[PDB]
Amino acid sequence: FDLNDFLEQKVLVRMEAIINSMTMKERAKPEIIKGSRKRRIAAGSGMQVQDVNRLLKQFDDMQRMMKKM
RNA sequence: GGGGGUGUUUACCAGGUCAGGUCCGAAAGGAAGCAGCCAAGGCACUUCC
Repeated sequence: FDLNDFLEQKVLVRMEAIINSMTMKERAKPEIIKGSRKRRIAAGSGMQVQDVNRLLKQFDDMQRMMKKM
């Protein structure tokens, strides 16, 4: 369950804004994402790292559930 | 080494363009700019000098 699938699914607009800023490797293997990338991703989608962490946390909560069925 | 070609590779660290998103502005409109692509670089093969 990659960030892409998570993207399939008015604040939601900002969630996308943030995923459309990652690379295909990022969208595919989220963990590789750390400070540096975050800095690029947020600033790329006019967001703050927190928003990214926010989304990143969201996705996590999401993936987790998936890995339970 | 240089020119040409082919395959491959490359998050950000003063190339270009800029979906999405952001910023400034009452507006009209300005600004920066991620991914992408183009470009460019790296690893080679080929061909010419």
